[PDB]
Amino acid sequence: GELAAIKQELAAIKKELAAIKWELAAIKQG
Amino acid sequence: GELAAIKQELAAIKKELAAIKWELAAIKQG
Amino acid sequence: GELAAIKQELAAIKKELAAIKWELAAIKQ
Amino acid sequence: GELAAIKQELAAIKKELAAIKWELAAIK
Repeated sequence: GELAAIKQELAAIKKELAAIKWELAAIKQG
Repeated sequence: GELAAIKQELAAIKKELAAIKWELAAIKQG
Repeated sequence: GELAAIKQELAAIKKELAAIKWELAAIKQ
Repeated sequence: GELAAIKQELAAIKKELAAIKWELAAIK
């Protein structure tokens, strides 16, 4: 319920973190 | 105490991250 | 558990976000 | 054991943020 929504936010946070890592890798590269 | 509070905190953290991500994408373009 | 422990992690996360905010301002600076 | 699991997920997110913060500071 609320627990399932928490898991959805946790997963969405991980997606943003990965996005950030990929932006940083591009920045370092160029 | 409540799972809804944690959920809300996580949603706010996810938005923060999204903003960081966008800011970094902008840096990547310079 | 626990609730108290979850609160501390959240607080720690928020502070790292603030440090990141700091670094981003400096890069723009 | 959901609370403990959430706590652990948060700790890992915390550590990733610190690593991102260190990388950021290294930019240029």
